[PDB]
Amino acid sequence: SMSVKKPKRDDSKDLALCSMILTEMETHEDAWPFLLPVNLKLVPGYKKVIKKPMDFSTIREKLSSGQYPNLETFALDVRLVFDNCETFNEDDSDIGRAGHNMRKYFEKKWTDTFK
Repeated sequence: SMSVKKPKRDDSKDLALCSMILTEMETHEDAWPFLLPVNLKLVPGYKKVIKKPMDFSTIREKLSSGQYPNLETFALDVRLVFDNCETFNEDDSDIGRAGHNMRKYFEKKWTDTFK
């Protein structure tokens, strides 16, 4: 509260470390559904159904331009990529499986790096 602060957790490396994680996600073999924004002209249903599209390229641009205020807003966008994928894709499809795999991969790197 006012003039009463918990000890300062060092956040000075968060930007670099989120960039590293994102590089690892970008280079994973199962990243291909997620690298670029879904083409809303070419994929029926996507525009109306997925209220907040997100993709790795869009997160990389946001990261690079100071549009994440802290590491939690970065994690929220990453998880949005996978939550969107689950909303639109059956579990038993290549893309549906890709998304489960990538989410698992991310969440381990996240825990190992920060928790």
